[PDB]
Amino acid sequence: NPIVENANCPDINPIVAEYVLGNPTNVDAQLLDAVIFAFAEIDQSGNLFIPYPRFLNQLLALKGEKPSLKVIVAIGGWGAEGFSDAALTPTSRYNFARQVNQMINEYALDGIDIDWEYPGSSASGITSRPQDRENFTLLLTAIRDVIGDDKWLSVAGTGDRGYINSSAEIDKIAPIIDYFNLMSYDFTAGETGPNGRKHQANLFDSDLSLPGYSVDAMVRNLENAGMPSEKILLGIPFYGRLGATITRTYDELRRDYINKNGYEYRFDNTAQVPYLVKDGDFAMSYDDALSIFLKTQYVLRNCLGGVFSWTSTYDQANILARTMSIGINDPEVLKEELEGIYGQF
Amino acid sequence: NPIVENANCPDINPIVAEYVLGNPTNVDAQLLDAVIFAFAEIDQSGNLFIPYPRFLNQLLALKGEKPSLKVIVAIGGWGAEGFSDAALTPTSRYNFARQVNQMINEYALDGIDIDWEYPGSSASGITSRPQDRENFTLLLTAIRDVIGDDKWLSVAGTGDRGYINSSAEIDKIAPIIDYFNLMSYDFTAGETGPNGRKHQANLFDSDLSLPGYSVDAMVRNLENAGMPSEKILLGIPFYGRLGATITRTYDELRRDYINKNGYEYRFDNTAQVPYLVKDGDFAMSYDDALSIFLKTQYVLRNCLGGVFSWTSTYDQANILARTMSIGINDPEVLKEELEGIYGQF
Repeated sequence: NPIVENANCPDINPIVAEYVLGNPTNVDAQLLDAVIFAFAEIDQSGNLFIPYPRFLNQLLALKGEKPSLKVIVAIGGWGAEGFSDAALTPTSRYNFARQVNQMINEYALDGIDIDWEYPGSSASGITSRPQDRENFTLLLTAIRDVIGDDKWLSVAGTGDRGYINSSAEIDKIAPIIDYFNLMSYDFTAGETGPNGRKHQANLFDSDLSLPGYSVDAMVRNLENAGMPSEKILLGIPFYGRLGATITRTYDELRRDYINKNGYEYRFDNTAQVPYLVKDGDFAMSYDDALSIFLKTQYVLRNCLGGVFSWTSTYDQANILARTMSIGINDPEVLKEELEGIYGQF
Repeated sequence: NPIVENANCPDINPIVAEYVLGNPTNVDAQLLDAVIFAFAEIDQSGNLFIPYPRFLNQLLALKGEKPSLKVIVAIGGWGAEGFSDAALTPTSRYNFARQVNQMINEYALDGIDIDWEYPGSSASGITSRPQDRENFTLLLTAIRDVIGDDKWLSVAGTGDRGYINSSAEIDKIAPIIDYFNLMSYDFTAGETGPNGRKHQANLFDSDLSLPGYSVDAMVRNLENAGMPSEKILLGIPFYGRLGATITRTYDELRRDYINKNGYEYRFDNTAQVPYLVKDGDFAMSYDDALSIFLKTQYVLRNCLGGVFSWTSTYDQANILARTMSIGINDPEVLKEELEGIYGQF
């Protein structure tokens, strides 16, 4: 299975990056080719500022022990006003670019990321204009003209149809930027009720994703609209979402959602049985629904007389009993059940 | 994958059973072809008695709504003394058999299960004699002679080498009994320290099982010593074990070990992403180590520029970050990691 450097990408050295929103203390430079400080903002006058500069200086200091680390500033983010005005004229565009190059020289940044969410749309509550889409290309042109070719320029966007037709000229911005930071998450950020309880970052389509929205379709949409594959960065959320309403950090799922009293679920795929670890060590051996499906398979493939448990009294809700009975009597039904529980490669 | 009634077993109608130790209230007759009441015991005089008859009468009453349910009594169990004496002479053997047939007529049982643990061995603290092994066959012969062919007779045993050579004449008892109840569990019941922290019921061998002990090797050992496959019942534990010291009921793992605040882990194998359910409903969408391995695969197979997360601040321990960095830089190492976590069919 595992692909190590595809034999048609001898050139293409794919990079790892994180957006760093807030205190950067727990960033590990050793894992990352690049860090993207979030965020710089635009004030009433169209002037760039950093709300929390100490975080950016702290993050810049990681170049002490890893001088090859790339430090980028992202301007904007959801609800961040100013871009439609900045993009509108040759003057606003020259002024914005000049301030980008000033912030790059001032902080010795490796370059800049633009997070307009989104040109042509007032979904986030910001100003939009029909001309935003063509204007975006001229803004990026104005930034690239000033900062030069030797600095990172990137754009955060989606791969959905609306974005390709109404927000950006993918084929025009492609040769200007170094990367398109595909925000392949938050698929359910605008949904409540039934359509809220779907996947936010499904890699492919299924029953539990929004019709249309999938990572793969966003990568293909961007590729066919003229974005080279090598310039696409695939975005992964380190949070959980359930519709527009609720989000949780991985840290908050790690504490209130997944691992019971620190006991971690493990599987021996040789042995074909589940087990538990806690504090490095092997901690429990039992049978669950999968190892009972596999044992009941063995019964049927090997012409055995049947199966039995020790003992009903240990399984008062008849959860294992059901699995064991279905395993023998209707193994198709139990396989369907476990297709919706056990992660396959 | 899923086998439904192997095309070389048109005859062989494989059965589901449970041992019922203690209060039988939560037995579901609808799941089971047979229930095995545990236990009857042998007193100082060699006389059969039931320590808790009300449980057996309660269990017998399940034949009201399911008259085809088979109700069996198991005599013995771990540490249960008397069998070596009962097996020793033509008199003890006739006397034991007579009392078995009496208990079968008295309770209208469908038959009997013999749980001598184990002939020829004093491991459990019981009496053994070298002659136990040949004597076992004559005891079973004496029971079958009295109860007739129309009653269930079964023997609880293991498939290990010691049991085949020193406890039972598999080829001699085979034609006497209806079933051999393979106790394919407790592999670690006699181990502490390093060799304690292995699997108790591994279906095949691995790094985490005792050298020798596996369900498959016990089924093959019994088959090659002359036990027909159709008479073997495969035993599954509804408890967890860690060496000789600690055991937990499935109910006790369900409460103190596996499902955090009732939140259940589910996987969309189409979508290729994890999610959580609670109270019927879809409850959380996120990315874990598997969906990050799969996303980083997509990056490498599809010649993308790299990957990025939103945001390091949500993953303060760098657990997702590591997975994402290894996913791109050493995908072999991360696959090995997940082979020891994710249950494959």
